[PDB]
Amino acid sequence: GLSSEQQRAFLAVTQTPHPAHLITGPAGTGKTTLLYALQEFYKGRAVTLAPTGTAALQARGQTVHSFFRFPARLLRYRHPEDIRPPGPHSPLRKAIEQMEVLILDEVGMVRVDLLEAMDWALRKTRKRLEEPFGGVKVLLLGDTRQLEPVVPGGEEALYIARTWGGPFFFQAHVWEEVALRVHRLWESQRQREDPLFAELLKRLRQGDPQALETLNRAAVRPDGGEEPGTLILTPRRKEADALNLKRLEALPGKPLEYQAQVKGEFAETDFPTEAALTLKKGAQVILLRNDPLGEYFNGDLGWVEDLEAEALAVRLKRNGRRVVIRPFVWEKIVYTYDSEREEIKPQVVGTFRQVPVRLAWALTVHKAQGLTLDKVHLELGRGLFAHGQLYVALTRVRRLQDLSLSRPIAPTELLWRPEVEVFETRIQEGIWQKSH
DNA sequence: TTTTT
Ligand SMILES: Nc1ncnc2c1ncn2[C@@H]1O[C@H](COP(=O)(O)OP(=O)(O)O)[C@@H](O)[C@H]1O
Ligand code: VO4
Ligand SMILES: [Mg+2]
Repeated sequence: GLSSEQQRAFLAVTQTPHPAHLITGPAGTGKTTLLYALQEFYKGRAVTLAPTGTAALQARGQTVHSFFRFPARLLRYRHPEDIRPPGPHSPLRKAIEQMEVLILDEVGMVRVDLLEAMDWALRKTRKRLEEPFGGVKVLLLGDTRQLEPVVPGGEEALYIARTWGGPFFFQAHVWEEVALRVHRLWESQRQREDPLFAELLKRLRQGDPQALETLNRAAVRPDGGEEPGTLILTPRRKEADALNLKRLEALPGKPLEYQAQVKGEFAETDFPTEAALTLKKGAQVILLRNDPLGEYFNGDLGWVEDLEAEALAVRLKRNGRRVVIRPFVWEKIVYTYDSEREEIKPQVVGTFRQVPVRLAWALTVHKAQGLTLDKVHLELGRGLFAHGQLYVALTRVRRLQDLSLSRPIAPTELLWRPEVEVFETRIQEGIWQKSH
């Protein structure tokens, strides 16, 4: 059963014809758990999406990209080359046409161009350009104090700035057409049996510098990452590799190497996994691509069972089922700027073919947002770089005894986005309306 | 530098 404030948000969302709602609150307040109640109330009529694979599985839906078949690149505003409606007799078109409610968890990580593309895709497929999201009622859930959207730094960043003025979902132009009603949750549920830890996280969210000093004294334990049953989180992918390789070549099985084929321009900075990736039987892994046959998805955690030339078997954590993994192809897209028409054109400059698997004793903080973890050791590596990164790493566990840091954290390490301050200030009035 | 395919 839901809590009291969860039930108020349940009724305030399902008892009103209003088409746009946001349920927001600190990490672990029960937003995705109330999302489960919304899925039972709506079940056939609702589609549930999340921006990342891990969040999508945590919300028991799929990624936004996978549902609308969006390409994994910048979705220019209302651009036909990027937002293509489904076929005349496709299962997607009937899904979009029959759909009545769109639930979107972890909306804080949804970049503005992704949200505007959903708006346009729903309008175009339902043949209602007049109405935002094509008449679909959208239920948004997330926290803007958690991880900001991912914005690579090419002309992709300049376009987003020019078109919307920022990468956040609340900067979409559709909010000039609808008022977003805001429901707020406050009471901790993940940390409900450790109120002092919950109070600490509340103060850390407010930016308290003395809260950070109390955390540095209580939680800095360098060897925390070697205690059993501990998931390690890091800011960067390659820092996770160095940590996973330590636990990997400590396993008894025979190692097998999967060598990627790189074509054209594809820097190893952009590799989703290592070009020389070594696995062992029993290694803990996370899957990086969706199965066309639907047996596994991006974000699936599991353990290697068999290793052969270009095919490995993985036992999944999600359902205890055994799936077979084969190499996928990744495209590397860059954006060039025409001076004459003054437009950006995407272009493929390289490919990367490899088994879609990473070792998963250590993960990036981005792959952890939304998870409730039993034990977390945060390895800071070469520092934090994303707004909301530290706060997400700290709030995955239930009790402070389940958390440890590799080194103390300085106040000057902390990132604050001014657009998030402006947003979270106006939302306490209960409404978000983008003017002009 | 993190994500999506
Ligand atoms: N009303 C509730 N009663 C008991 N446990 C709850 C309740 N709401 C949430 N939880 C638990 O708290 C943990 C984190 O909650 P979650 O739904 O992930 O919150 P959020 O989405 O805000 O992070 C989950 O493991 C869930 O089981
Ligand atoms: O509010 V969270 O589902 O990122 O813990
Ligand atoms: Mg959640």
